[PDB]
Amino acid sequence: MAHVTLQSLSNNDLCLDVYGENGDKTVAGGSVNGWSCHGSWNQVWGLDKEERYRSRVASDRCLTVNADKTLTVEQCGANLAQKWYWEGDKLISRYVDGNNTRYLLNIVGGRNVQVTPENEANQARWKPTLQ
Amino acid sequence: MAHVTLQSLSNNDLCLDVYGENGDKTVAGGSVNGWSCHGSWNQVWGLDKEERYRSRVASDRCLTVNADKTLTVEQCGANLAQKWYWEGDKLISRYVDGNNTRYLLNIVGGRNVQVTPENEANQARWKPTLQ
Amino acid sequence: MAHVTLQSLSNNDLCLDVYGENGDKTVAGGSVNGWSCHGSWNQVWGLDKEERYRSRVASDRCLTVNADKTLTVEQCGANLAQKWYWEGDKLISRYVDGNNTRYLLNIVGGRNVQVTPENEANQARWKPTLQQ
Amino acid sequence: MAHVTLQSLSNNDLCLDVYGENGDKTVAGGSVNGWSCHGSWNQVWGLDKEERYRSRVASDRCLTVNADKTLTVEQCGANLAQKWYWEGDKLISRYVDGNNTRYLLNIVGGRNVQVTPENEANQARWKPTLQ
Amino acid sequence: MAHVTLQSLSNNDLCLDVYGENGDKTVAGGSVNGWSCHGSWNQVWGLDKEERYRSRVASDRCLTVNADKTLTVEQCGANLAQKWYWEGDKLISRYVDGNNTRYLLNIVGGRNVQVTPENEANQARWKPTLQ
Amino acid sequence: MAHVTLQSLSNNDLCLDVYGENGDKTVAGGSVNGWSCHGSWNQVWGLDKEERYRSRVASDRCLTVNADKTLTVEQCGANLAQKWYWEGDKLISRYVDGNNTRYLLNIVGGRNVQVTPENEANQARWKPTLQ
Amino acid sequence: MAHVTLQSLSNNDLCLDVYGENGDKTVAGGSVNGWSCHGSWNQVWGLDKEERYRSRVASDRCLTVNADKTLTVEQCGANLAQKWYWEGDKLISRYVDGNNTRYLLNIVGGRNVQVTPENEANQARWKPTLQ
Repeated sequence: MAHVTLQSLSNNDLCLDVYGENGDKTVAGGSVNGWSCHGSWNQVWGLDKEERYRSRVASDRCLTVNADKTLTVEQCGANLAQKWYWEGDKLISRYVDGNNTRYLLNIVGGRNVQVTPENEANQARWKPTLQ
Repeated sequence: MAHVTLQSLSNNDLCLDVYGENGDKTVAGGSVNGWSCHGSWNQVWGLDKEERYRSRVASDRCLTVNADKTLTVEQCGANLAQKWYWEGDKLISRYVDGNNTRYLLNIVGGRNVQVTPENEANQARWKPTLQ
Repeated sequence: MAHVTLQSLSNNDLCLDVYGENGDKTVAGGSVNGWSCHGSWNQVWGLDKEERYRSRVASDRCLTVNADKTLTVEQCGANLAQKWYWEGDKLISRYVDGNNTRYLLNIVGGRNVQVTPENEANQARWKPTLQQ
Repeated sequence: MAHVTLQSLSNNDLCLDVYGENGDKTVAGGSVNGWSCHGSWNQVWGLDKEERYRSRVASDRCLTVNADKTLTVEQCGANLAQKWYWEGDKLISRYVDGNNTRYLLNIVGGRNVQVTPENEANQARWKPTLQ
Repeated sequence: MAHVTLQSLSNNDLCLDVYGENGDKTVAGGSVNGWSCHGSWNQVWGLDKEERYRSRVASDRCLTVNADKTLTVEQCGANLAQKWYWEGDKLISRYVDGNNTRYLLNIVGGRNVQVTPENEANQARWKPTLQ
Repeated sequence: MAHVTLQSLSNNDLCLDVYGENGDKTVAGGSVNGWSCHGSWNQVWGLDKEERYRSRVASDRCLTVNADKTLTVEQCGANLAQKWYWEGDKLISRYVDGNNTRYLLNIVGGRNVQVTPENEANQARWKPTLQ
Repeated sequence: MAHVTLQSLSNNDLCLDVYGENGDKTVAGGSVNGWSCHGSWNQVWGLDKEERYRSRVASDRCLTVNADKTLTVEQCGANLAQKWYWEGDKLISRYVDGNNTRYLLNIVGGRNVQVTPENEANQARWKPTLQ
């Protein structure tokens, strides 16, 4: 499995980053957001066979769309909220809800990263860069 | 023959699942519906040379369209009600009748999966996922 | 030569079947029509190098378009009435007449199978199915 | 050579046949026309490297266009009247004359085989059939 | 170098032929025209690396367009009047008239062969035929 | 990493050149512009795996887009202002402003080289030329 | 590097030729124009890795577009006036000026060869001919 950083092409310096909770980057449920690119383990990801982006912070930590559209790392499972696919420079969630929309990895406000409905996603360009 | 789970792309966690009958998942005539994905034997399927989806629950259990459009596993024979083919993420039965329509594998409410006329099949996206 | 059943995709369970004459499935001139699929010898066919569909019921029994468009098995010869080719799931006869049309293998009601002018052949999907 | 019968696809049973003349089928200048297919040597042909159809009745007997569109077998030479090429199921002569047309092997009426101007050749389908 | 005859497809029996001068086919400046095909050396040609058609009559005898558009065999040189190329069954000279006219090998009457402006080359089909 | 000069195809003799500061071509912050091509160290560049153009003048000197679109060499980092990619003879910056504008390496008068919005870039052809 | 003559396809016998100055074909600044083709060293050329056409008359002599659009041989350098590329039978200079046009190697009357704006280049067909 190929390990990558996920760098925004919509901001001159922002990578997808596991913040964690209270200093601990390895915890299940740890927050994921944007940070300046440095390429440490908490900015490294790998796309597995089940379309999940696994973080290098620890075993069994997958990138997860939450109900309020924020991102965390969680135990890896079958839910579409953990499945991701690329179309060009767009990184798209398989998450479904009642809105009839695809949700895209997106910077919404300043440097805050979440998923955003396709028709609203103004800063949604990304590049997977081999580590 | 590749063994797959049949996971919905229209529901965040539903796989095609042999419920069985009377607690026994191996029984001829057992019911098929949807369930949280766990990838056990009663959620593993293989498409054979005759376009039948064989369940891994036991020998000679093929996914079958019933007269009322519910699904079961039955002994494998020649009927078109046991034949399936893919078009993109749609899984289509070869079953024919007088209603000028193709029937698609479709979630019809809750954890219930049946086949539904094409023009009405709104929860009908699937991904055959190798195991 | 691949041995196949010829199964309908226009009927939930129908295979091209040599009925024969008076119980004998092997006779020249025997009727061919539809039946539930079972894969026994009178439902097995082979497409030969002359584009004929040879039946397994006996030597020298080829699927034949008759003048009235019904199907029988007959001694194998050169006639276009015995020549068949595929386009997708359509099985087409090389038979010619004065009506400017191709004739397709077609279910014409119940278990009756005949050939039908292309533009009117509405139950005419088939799958040559490798014998199991 | 690939030895073939030349069977019509415009008639339920007609092959290109050396009739001959005097009952002798080997004679130069012998007539060629249509007959029910039987694959004896007077219906077997081989296309040589100079695009001539050589009959198996005897040595040096090529299929030849005459100016009145009738067909014979004649000694083999360089004339375009003896050169043939395929376009799909059409068998076309290289013969030229003042009528600015390509001539196609064709059943003119009944069982009468000649060559015919392309725009008039309505029974001109053939299958070169391996012996 | 493939030795060929150059047979017309516009005439039922005509090959490009070195007439010579007074019975001698090998003479420099010898006339070139058409004849019935027999494939002797004065009808055999080979296309060389400089796009010249060399006659098999004798060494250093190239098919040459003259200013008056007649054909001869001459010593081999660099002039475009000795260069030839095929487009389909057309055999085209690289000769420049200053007109932007392409001159095609063409039968101009009886057994006379010359090159002719493309727009009016009415008998200019050829087949290079392996010997 | 292949080492190249970046020679303009929009000016008869201009190469991308580190001017440096006070004759010192090695300084961080040194200006980059155009000069006649000579291929000394301050005209040699290498594209690295992070898509940065590293100058040969000294270690850790990457070609950098500034906020006013002028070019310098700076310490190498992760910022898009230092990332470049080719499309034919165009060398495109990943630098982001608000406008969705792509900025191209472009001559903007005399020997002045900067990045210019794609629609305006009239002298933006370049050839990466092996040393 | 393949040694070629550059022969016109727009004139029946013209090759690109180093005239030199005063009988010396070797001198820097020597004139280049058209001549009957003979393939001596002053008509032999080689396209190098920098897209320069080097002449065989002497070392370090490249075909050079001058400001007045005449051609000479000069010491080999980086200028686009010495760079050449092929598009079909067109030999195109990389020379740029005020006019937004490509300049093509072109016969401009008699044996005068120059570069001409593409739109007006009507004797500009060439064949690089292996020696």
